[PDB]
Amino acid sequence: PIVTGTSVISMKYDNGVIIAADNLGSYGSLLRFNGVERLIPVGDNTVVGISGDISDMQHIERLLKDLVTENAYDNPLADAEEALEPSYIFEYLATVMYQRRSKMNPLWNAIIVAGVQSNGDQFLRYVNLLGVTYSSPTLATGFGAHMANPLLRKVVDRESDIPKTTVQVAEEAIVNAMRVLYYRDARSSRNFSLAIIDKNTGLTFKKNLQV
Amino acid sequence: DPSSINGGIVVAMTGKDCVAIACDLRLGSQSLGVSNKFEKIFHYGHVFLGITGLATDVTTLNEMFRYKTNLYKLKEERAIEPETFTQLVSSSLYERRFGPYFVGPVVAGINSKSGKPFIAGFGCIDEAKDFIVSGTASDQLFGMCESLYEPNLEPEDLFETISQALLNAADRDALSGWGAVVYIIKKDEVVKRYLKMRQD
Amino acid sequence: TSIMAVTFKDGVILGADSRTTTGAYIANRVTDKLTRVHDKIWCCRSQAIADIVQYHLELYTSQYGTPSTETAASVFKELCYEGIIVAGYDDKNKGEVYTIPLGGSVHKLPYAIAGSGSTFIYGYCDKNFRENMSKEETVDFIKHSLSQAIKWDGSSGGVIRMVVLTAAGVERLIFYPDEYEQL
Amino acid sequence: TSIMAVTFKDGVILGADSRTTTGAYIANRVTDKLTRVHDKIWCCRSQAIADIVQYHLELYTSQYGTPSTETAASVFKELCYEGIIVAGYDDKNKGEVYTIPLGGSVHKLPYAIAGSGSTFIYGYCDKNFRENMSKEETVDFIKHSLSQAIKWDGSSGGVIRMVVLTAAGVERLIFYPDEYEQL
Amino acid sequence: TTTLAFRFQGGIIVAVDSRATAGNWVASQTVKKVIEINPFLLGTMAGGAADCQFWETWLGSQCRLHELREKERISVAAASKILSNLVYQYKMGTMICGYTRKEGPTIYYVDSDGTRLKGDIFCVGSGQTFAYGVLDSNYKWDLSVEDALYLGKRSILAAAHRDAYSGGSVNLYHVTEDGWIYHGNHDVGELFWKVKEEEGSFNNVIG
Amino acid sequence: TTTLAFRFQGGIIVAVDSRATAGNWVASQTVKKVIEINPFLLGTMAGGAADCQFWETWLGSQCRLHELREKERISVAAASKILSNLVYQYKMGTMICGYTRKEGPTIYYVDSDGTRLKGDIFCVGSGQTFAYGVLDSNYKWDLSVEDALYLGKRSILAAAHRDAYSGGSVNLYHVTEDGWIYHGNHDVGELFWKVKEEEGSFNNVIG
Amino acid sequence: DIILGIRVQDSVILASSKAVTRGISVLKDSDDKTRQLSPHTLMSFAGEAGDTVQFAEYIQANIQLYSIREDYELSPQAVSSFVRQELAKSIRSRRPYQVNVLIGGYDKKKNKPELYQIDYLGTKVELPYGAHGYSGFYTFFLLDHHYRPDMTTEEGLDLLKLCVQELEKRMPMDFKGVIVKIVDKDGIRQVDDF
Amino acid sequence: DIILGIRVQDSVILASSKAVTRGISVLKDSDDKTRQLSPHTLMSFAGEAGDTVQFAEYIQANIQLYSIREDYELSPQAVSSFVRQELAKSIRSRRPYQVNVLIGGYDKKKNKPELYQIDYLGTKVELPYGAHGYSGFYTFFLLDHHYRPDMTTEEGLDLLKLCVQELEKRMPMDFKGVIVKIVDKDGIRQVDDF
Amino acid sequence: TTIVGVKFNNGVVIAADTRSTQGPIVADKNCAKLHRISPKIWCAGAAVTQLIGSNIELHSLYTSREPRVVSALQMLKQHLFKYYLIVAGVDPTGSHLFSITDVGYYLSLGSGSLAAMAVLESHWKQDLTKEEAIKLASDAIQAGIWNDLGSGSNVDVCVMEIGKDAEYLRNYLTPNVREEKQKSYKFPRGTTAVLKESIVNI
Amino acid sequence: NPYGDNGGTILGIAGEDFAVLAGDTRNITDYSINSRYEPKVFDCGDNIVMSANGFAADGDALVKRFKNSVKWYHFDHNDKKLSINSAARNIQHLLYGKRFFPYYVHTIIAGLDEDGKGAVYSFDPVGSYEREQCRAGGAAASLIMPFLDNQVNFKNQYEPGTNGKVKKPLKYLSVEEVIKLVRDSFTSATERHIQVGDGLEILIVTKDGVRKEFYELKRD
Repeated sequence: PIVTGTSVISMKYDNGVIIAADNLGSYGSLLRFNGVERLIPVGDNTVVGISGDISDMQHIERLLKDLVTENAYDNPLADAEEALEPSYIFEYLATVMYQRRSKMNPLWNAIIVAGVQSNGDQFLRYVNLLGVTYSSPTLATGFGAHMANPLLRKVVDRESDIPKTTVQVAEEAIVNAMRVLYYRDARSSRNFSLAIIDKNTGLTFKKNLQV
Repeated sequence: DPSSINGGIVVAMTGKDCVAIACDLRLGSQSLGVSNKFEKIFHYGHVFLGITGLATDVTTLNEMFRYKTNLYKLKEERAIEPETFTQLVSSSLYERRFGPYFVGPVVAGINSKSGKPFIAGFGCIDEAKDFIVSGTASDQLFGMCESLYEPNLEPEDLFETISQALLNAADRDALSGWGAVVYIIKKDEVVKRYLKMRQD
Repeated sequence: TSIMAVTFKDGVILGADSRTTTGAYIANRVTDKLTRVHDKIWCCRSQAIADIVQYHLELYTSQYGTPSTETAASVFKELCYEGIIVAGYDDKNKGEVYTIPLGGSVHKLPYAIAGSGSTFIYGYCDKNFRENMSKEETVDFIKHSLSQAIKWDGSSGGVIRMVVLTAAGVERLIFYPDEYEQL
Repeated sequence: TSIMAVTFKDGVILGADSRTTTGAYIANRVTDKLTRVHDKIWCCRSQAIADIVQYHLELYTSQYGTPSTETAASVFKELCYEGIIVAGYDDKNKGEVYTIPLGGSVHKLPYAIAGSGSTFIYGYCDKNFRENMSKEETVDFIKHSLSQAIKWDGSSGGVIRMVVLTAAGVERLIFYPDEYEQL
Repeated sequence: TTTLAFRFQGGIIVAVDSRATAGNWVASQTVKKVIEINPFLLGTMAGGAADCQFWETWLGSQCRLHELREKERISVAAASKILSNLVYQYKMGTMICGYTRKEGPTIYYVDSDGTRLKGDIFCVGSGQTFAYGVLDSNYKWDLSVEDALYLGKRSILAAAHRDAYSGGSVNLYHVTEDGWIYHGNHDVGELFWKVKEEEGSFNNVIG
Repeated sequence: TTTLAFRFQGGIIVAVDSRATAGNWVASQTVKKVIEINPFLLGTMAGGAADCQFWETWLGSQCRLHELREKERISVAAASKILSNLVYQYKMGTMICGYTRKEGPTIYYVDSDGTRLKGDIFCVGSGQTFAYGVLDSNYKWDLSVEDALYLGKRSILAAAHRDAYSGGSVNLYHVTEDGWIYHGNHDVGELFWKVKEEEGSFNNVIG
Repeated sequence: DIILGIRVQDSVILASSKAVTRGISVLKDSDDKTRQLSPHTLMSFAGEAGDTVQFAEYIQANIQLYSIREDYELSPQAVSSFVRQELAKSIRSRRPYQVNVLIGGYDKKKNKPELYQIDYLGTKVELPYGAHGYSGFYTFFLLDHHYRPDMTTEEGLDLLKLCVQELEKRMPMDFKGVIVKIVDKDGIRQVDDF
Repeated sequence: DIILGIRVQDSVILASSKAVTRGISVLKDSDDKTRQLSPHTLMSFAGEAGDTVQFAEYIQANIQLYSIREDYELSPQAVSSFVRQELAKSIRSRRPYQVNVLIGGYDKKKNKPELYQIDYLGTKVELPYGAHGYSGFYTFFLLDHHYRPDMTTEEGLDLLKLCVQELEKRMPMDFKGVIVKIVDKDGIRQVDDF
Repeated sequence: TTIVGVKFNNGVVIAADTRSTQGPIVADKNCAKLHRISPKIWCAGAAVTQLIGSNIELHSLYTSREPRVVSALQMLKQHLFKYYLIVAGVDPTGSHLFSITDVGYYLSLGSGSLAAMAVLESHWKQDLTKEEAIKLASDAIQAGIWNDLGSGSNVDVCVMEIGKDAEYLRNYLTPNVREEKQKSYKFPRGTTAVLKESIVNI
Repeated sequence: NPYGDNGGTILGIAGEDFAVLAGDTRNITDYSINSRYEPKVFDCGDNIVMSANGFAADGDALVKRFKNSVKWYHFDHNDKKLSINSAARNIQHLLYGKRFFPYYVHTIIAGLDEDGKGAVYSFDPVGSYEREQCRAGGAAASLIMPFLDNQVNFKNQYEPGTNGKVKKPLKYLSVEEVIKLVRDSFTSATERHIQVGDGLEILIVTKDGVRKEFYELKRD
């Protein structure tokens, strides 16, 4: 990439998922752009966090809005039990990234799809430019995979720790990790976006949060 | 990598008041097997040393350590101990830090004063209490030893354990085999046994 | 090169230097770097793509009416993605600046700077730029900014060419070294 | 890094950031980059060479008396030639700044800036520096320049450490991000 | 890997080893290195086993199609020619062994370069030199079936002993005019001690 | 370049060409490729002409020093050994030719890799194959002096004709027990026509 | 491979080395590196392992197709021209044939033997004698001396025998002897006792 | 080069190839790649062209100097140890000797033949039979089959003849035969009629 | 490898994991990475240590003074510059913490350096006590152990307090003890085939 | 570089009436842990368990395409159960379809043959396959298979008192005894391989169906 986005960090608590990313687009060692929203809400039950190539990220943003528009075609239940699921969005994105890699024209990004399924299960899965996908109770990209993940894994070490984790604890851990990432990552920013997807209260998008 | 040119493996194990050191006998030139009598285990007094890696390096190091331990015995009027010999091996190896011998040395022995079994791996000393492996099949040896080893084995049980580990690691290594020798080392006696194995 | 576009209270001003170099050789020192892609949409590089964009925008105008600066940047991106500063004036948008760095991403900014000489004025332009500047303040801001960029960048020099895009029309301004160097 | 030394009416002030990075990782964010080579001679890099310079200057002080900043720069050159900013105060010279860029040449300047963040503030420092500034004016100028450099350079950040070298003595000043970022 | 095939009065003897190595790690000691293309055709793998296995299995499909159209089995010359043309157009060593009424016992050697050779004896693999010597010193046309099967066993044993990447076991095949016969898997470790005992060879090996 | 030296009953015949080429450009047609080390020793240059020239002149100086000390001329074996040690310690093809009372006619071949061979026939250079074949087809020990000189001429002529980088002229030397005799420079252009006329060879060349 | 060709007053003689070597071992010691293109035309080939045979049978099939289609035999000159064009096409194709061929034939209309040397690039030339690669380095000296246009077949074979002896002596390889074939007005025949 | 060594009940037999090849031509076909180190020790060598002879004469000079200084003959074991030390020194010098040697000798005190194989790296090993490089690839099958410790010199020579025949058939070069020497209690002698 | 160094109110603590790897293979599961230069100067790296300690001891005998952390730092720096460590200790001038050179109130090196730094950044505060410093360094090492593949096994801790003796807490934590195997793999005697047996005269 | 390493080691053992396919659940990149529970052994229907070890993206694609072909087989053969040998041939054709841009995976499938005996097939990334009694894949294959050969096949073991002339005869290992060996070998591999740990998932194929067992490994 040339203009790049830094880490996206995420975790799942007892009633949903939290995902955060900062609002900065780096140009090498130059901190060039400071209004880059890298959390992409898709519907009301899914947030797509993108890192890496900003131009490829803007391409994925377009692909996600087209996917929402196509789903509503001839679908009277598009705002209903026939809406796009986090698993549907991830599978589409994973297919695109894998097909791009196989054509030697990869979308140079790491994507975390965060959301809650219709049955209430937390969805938190990752995909990168190579098409490598995995899920975990906590996920992070780039720099956060090395520094934010240890702090989040201290809160949710395994799957049985998820029901014991409240939204306040999860959000406090995510904000602490964002502060730590600001201190030790040179390509990071004080300003970050935070999205909470809860199976009960729905999507909560918080913008311009400051370390 | 000159260590894989000749092949061969060395494994050492501690038992109850005893140590065992074992090696394969294959001297190879890449895939070609040259000699089946290249014993990689040497002893200087009551301290045993197994050397894997480049065979010329093995011979050079054996000569150097015979030299140094002979001078040690002449100066000190006592035979060198396994821990002192381990320090000697480490210092000799780091004496050639940028001209290194392509070897993996394994020290086995029992301290004559304390009577405690001693094994060591390597310049940085890995003074393990259970087992030391070295050679081209070090991963196979690690698997076999980690699965088979249990503490405080009697000399017969220790022989069976180290023999099975060596044989089954050598079976899965292309450049190890053509026979094997096991030394069961105790304070009073040292038994040398040649193992029957596949000759391919 | 040192190129900058600044939105102000009545529109947008695109300013650039006039020096093109091949190493240490100044091949052209009267270059016109501000390029018209549509009536009141102008772009600058930090040349074939400008021809295709003008082709596409002319096609858009015949079929879908006057394009906006965003449409020009959209066409620029769809060709670049598959360093450009795009500045333009529209009645409803009242002047917009779009920067498209080398990666192919598009950013809408109150002002943009690009080129080898833009690095030396990142500190200066941040401190001195103000929203809703007057036309003379904006010209002064660009004149002071590019002069510093010209002073420190060996690839920047010559005259400072300016294109003012407002509702009144397109105004071309030229500033010679004897004027801006003494600023 | 962003390091900058300014001669003023009573002496010289050396200012630097406190961030050292290994790529995107900030390994140390409280680094002390201003290094004392002699009593009132300080240097900054843009570490062994500093030790050898201090050795040579201590020898010079023992044998030939107090060295000047020019002597320190000469030793620095003879070691490097066979990016350093050397600042120091002497009674007769009343404060001197010597820059030794990567090539090993020595230049005596009223003020010097070095590091990856100096590029973003070249224009700002050219526009805003004035000879014979007051101590507070000099501190403000360094604060603003280093704040801009930290804002634009990813390798610059942390606290702004300042060493004031005058006839009064050596004064250490620290400025935290909560103070200089809002400037 | 060591594969051999030789022609004698009783047909064709095909002997292979079964060791597959990933570098110095022996992945498997039970790899089948003979493709049973059809009840009358055998192929051998020596390097590029996947290209061999896929195309020699596909070669069986072409023979079956030739069987249905012409009411006659494909020849070894045709089967090797198809495989050689296939290998050339994508430009390993494989032996195509068969015994038809017209040609008789026939062996064709096809390698990755596109070469296609008819012959009486072939050895491919890392141990081919040891196998070649045992064959060259003991091969006869008037050799009996029992003596030919042992000769195939013995030649692989020499290769397995001396070559690090050959071993595991010997798979013996006997191509006759009625079709090939599998003569079993013989562990090299057991075979070596038996041969050392009965033959008196390998005097440098302590037993 | 083509240099040859062969041993016969009358001594040693040394024949060389005289062409030096800088790529495809013929820099000179009159290059001496035989070194008169001393009145009884000859060296030949084939590649690395400067090292050959300097070190064989120095070899002559060493031979003179040995003469002064031991009241006896250095042997061909000793001179070849000195030159070979010198070449090895700095690790071209040169023939050392001489005729001393003890050894008789002696030729040693020394090359750049340090090899040192005694023999009866040697050919070095780009045209060594053609001259070497001519020698192998016509060489005899009982060859007369005139016939041996013609044989050297003919071998160099074949090399010059067929090899692009050999030609110019033939320099003939005859090493006898009384010292070497220079038998002159023979232009390859004239020699070819003379040999074609008298011998009937080169029938594919129109004359 | 080692390929020699020699055109004598009434016939063309071709000699081809017998050895096949792949890597560490000599697989075959009796290979025939020749193909009969027509009853009075023979082509011997040398070069890369799989290219030589593949190109030779492709040429042979084409010449056979012309013969059946026209009920006529192409002249050796026409055959050599066709082979040269095929080699010239290959040298700029996706993967060229690295094949050097000698074409020996008898022109039944001119009643004259013909020998053509064509290299992999497509360089054709009519020669009284020829060899490919390093083969001529050890033979041309002898042919330049003793070849005559009016040589009989026996003298050509004696000259060919002498050429092979020099190759065995001085080449650093072991090509395991040669197979000798003769093309004349009576067709193509092989000399087993060489 | 091709070097074979075989130790029989009372003697050691060494066979060395005769060919010298530099580039395009075989310069010599009768070279002797052996050096007599002592009256009962013989060393045959193979490897890089100029290194082998230089190293061999250096070793021979050193062994002769020891023999003169002590008025005694080094045992074959001691000679092999000295040669191994020299090769091990070379392998890490500024430019190593790329020389592989076989040392065959008769220990007059043990009254036993000895054969030692040392490669360029300095790996020494006592063998009943040995060969360097690719030479053992075409000989080890036959020796593993038919070698016995109690073989007489005639049987060892027959086995060596069979090994050389196999090498001539399957190795892709022409080494121009071998020179055979025998070391026993009576000294070193050469077998011309091999 | 995960090494941390944390300074507290009256000293400095260094901690490390005990895993040694040769590629993806764990060679030593209990390697000691906290190396003593002098009784109160300890080093940890991600032979030079033994030589530096020897020369430090000789220098201390020569000057009849306690070794200084600056002396060890200078020696290591000069030696390494002639041809990555954390050096901590207490000398008459107080407690010191260096990396090879930057000082720090807390440090971390190795493959697990980032996880350990995350824990330190999260939990480090000024004026730590000795117990809190040990807890923080141990937690940083544990984070490196759990999150970095190159770190594992145990935690070794060395505490150097200004007025006290240094205490080396070898295997301070052992959070990776292997569970008991499902079966015992003791072979019956006589399972291995033996070709020859002989007593060795040592 | 379109490829990568995500670790993971898999083990397929064919009993006389059962087949087990076991793999560790740890997903890694370089020296980081991506997930501590990312299963790599999948029940693909028709009592066939599959695992594609190697490049994770190619592993997902191949397993997805095989599950694709099983569905098409049921569509074309009226829900007929796919035999393990038919599945192996199908997987060979899937792998060879990308001969020159291969799936950088070694895949193992396990199940019961048409006679009811345990079957295990291993596949080369290019398409070569072979039926095996046992096969290990992944990085820690060399730390697991030598132990199983010793303990399942009794390699290098002889009957005591026979002077190594009578080998220890082969025996029926129950699936419970095979699970114990699989657990022990994986715990040993966890100790000495940094890419093995966090949990062991074992899929047991019998005539009853496919049974899944999970065991915790060490998390360092």
